[PDB]
Amino acid sequence: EEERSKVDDLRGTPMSVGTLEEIIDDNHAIVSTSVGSEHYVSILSFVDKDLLEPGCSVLLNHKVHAVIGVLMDDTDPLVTVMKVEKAPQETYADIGGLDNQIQEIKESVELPLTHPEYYEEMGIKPPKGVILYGPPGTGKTLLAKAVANQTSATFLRVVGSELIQKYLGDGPKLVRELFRVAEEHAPSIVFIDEIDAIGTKRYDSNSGGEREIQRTMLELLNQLDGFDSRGDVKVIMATNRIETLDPALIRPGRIDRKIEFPLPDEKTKKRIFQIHTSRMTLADDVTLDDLIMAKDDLSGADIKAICTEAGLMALRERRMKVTNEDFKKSKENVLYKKQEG
Amino acid sequence: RDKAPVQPQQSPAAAPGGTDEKPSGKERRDAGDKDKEQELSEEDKQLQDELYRPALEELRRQIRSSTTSMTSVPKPLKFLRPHYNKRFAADIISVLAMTMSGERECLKYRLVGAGEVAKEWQELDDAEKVQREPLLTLVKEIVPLLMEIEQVDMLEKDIDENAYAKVCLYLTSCVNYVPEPENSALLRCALGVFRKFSRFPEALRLALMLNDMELVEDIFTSCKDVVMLGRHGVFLELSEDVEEYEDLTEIMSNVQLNSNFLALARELDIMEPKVPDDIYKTHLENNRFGGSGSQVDSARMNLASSFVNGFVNQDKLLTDDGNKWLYKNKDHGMLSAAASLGMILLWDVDGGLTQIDKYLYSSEDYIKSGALLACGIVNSGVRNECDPALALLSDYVLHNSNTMRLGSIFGLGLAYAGSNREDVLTLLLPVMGDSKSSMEVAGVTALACGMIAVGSCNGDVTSTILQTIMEKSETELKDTYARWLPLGLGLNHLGKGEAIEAILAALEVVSEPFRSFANTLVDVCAYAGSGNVLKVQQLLHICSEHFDSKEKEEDKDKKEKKDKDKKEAPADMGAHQGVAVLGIALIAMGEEIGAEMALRTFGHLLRYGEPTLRRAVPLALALISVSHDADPEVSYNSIFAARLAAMLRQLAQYHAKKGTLTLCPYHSDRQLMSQVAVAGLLTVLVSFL
Repeated sequence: EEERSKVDDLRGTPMSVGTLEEIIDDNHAIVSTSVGSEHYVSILSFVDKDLLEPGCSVLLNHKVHAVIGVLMDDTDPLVTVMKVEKAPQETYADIGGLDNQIQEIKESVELPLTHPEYYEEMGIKPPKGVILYGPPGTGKTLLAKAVANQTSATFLRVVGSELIQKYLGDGPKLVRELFRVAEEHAPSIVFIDEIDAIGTKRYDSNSGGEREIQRTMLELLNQLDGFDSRGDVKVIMATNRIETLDPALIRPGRIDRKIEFPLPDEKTKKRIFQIHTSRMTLADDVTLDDLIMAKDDLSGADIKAICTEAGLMALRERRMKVTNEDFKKSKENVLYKKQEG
Repeated sequence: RDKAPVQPQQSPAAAPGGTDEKPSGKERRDAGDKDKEQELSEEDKQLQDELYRPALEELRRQIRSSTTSMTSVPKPLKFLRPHYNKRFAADIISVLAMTMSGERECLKYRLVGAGEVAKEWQELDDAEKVQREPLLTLVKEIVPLLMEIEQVDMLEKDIDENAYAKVCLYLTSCVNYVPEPENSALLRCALGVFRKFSRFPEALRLALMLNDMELVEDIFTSCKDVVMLGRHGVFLELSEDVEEYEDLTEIMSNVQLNSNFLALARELDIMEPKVPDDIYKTHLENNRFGGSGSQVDSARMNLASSFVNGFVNQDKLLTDDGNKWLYKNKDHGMLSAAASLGMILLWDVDGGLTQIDKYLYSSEDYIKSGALLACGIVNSGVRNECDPALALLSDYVLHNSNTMRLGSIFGLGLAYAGSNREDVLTLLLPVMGDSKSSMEVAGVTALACGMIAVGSCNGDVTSTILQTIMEKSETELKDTYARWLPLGLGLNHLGKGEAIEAILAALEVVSEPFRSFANTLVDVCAYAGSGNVLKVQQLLHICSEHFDSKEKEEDKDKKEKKDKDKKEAPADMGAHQGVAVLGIALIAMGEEIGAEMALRTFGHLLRYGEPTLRRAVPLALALISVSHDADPEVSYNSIFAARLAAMLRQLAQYHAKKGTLTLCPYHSDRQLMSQVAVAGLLTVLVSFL
């Protein structure tokens, strides 16, 4: 009450922005802030003198430069790249016939957070995460698994080690914060899509050599190893080429799981196809079976995107209805897309 | 084509050019015209012109319906009397007749109060029976009983779309947004079409919202016609209130047709399959008896532990665990432990007498009175435990049998729910006329006669609770009386659909804020919950009242009111400062399955310093979850390590391990900041199987 109208004069009139640096163990905090100006603050209010911690920012008086208050300021590229939020509307009921694959990871997506008891009733402690892979280009069908995992906890998806390869290290460090800001958001989940590290070779901008890119992946696991980190952030990882990864990534984690993605079979293509054309009204002669029955070795993306070609001409005529006379004939274009392209 | 040949046709006024141009415009009316109908500014002059002038009404409603109007648009259709599966039929019928007839039904539904809109409404009903996509046509045709003949007119073939889709969205949205009186039309015409249909728990949830006595006779001749069976006896007895199993056992005491509905649908057969199968498929170990039953000693925590051990139910082992544990125990905890053998065994009718019989008529008043309390706990269909207690009850001021009156009036309140049992209430007239200084005499009087009286026929203002109003306002002493008598008052107010009893007790009762707190208790209990937000903004204003206990119960009504639309139930009560309000939200989470947002609110509510609120958190905290579960428990061990807090922790451990029967006893618990004599009745919130 009166304290608010008392210390406002000590605060007053303005107060600067400092950078919290180091402490005399007597709690006289030596700071380097522009330009390299120090101070000694043992002040009684608002602290929490400990946790403000080295390597932070402070707010200093003019006379004389005592930090009377502190903030946590981001923004920054740190928090921005993790979020927000999202939970897109797709579900794990979208992909059928592979339930054998997701019912495996079902307990892996379920047991952390939801339904935790029989983890600790067994007490065997399986919090080892997951690894993913499959042909040819997959992992958005695993995003169709990941879009379902958005029903629980919180999630971030990252792509590649690219943020390290943009320049000479720089270490892992942008991965480090992304790893330890998931501790700030713990419990959470983090996934890196299709690790290209040594799978792809050349770099954008400037990078080298192999070992610094080798070790930034080696440190990626060794930080996640870790010494000694309980933090989850249940780690989801995927690459569609099992070759290039260093095989030692499996044993520390995830040890138990790397999902095998089977290519779609005849009835799986039938199970998958109608989910798309459910919304797009087919004409009388349009049939799901015969087309995909004759066609072989398709992809869920194509069998989803084969409906888009009819979404051109029928929409060029501005028609709500698909026509198989086109959908047959237009399929040649997507057939030409796979054949010649 | 261009509008050059067809556009100056509106300029002549000769009849043949109109009577062939309008069929020519009918062929192009499949897309209306080439475009957005910019004939309007030239053909609106043609209004005053008068053979095929109803075709001119079709053109006029076509173009006015084509651009925009709210009342002049359906006027050519009500003047037209529509005459003379298609794309054009989807146009002039579906979007134009749906939106146009919708604004005519809204504008005349709010305006006048004809048969023309009834004929158009049945015609659009038939046309959307042709279109066969319900959901939107249904929710449009609610707001014009009309909906009755709509349902029996519509229901021939499709069962689960109308039933599941219509009755789901319109049951949920009808209790959610719609006021009460049309829900009766939902329930009665849904009784018609579900009376036509099978899968009878739709009609049993109609018995949940209706509370009708003809329905259970129809569903027992029909659910005996469909011979699982004891399982619908189980959720029959769970689903039913206090009235209709006694009306059911009297009219089925007359007829019964196999006597197996007298077996099932009164008592003892919801409970005969469970307890052996409870022993069979479950296998519960001993290290929580010993470990959770080891949590130290102090005749409180230890006393509570006896209760915790007692509510364990793998056999009635903690019942028969020796002696010297109840001899360490003291008076109201001796009530709790004498009733605890009731709590281990809410079955074993023959075993109940032969286990409690040692503690019956013993040397101690609390052993015998809590023993008859246990007899009231174990069952609800015996009624032969009444007379050994019933005979003794009279003491005329404050002798022994008034404590047997507390356990036996309360336990007999546990025992029966008749049409109106009157003999036990004629016993209750020398109880309130007795008026012992012990609170729970009038406490279990009001609460027990309320358990008899919950589900009354729109309540009653009868001389029972009228008598306890007048004999309540007789003595202004020990304000727990002024709190727990409006408990049973509002319990007799339960069963309402439309009761003016808040106005009646408002005229009789209101005064200085003891009886204005009675006013807010009747205001709570008379208003179970609907789309009735006017009392929620009344809640907003009188929530700011300076008397801070009508705040407690009046804001505490929220978990009764908005229990179904529970996404709005997160409120900023923690962001307020009237600490009992944080208690109110702390109640308002409660016991259901308890999502991560609720436990997230227990993140802050777990950490508080006042021992009644830190006491108040583990109770609903472990009710809402009936490591993970034990993680906040060991977190409470991190909180304290007072004695209250230890007791609260024990209660939380016990918790760890609109049916009115689960609605009463925690509002009975809402005065917890008190003596252990009050906590001698704390073990009478019997809301779990």
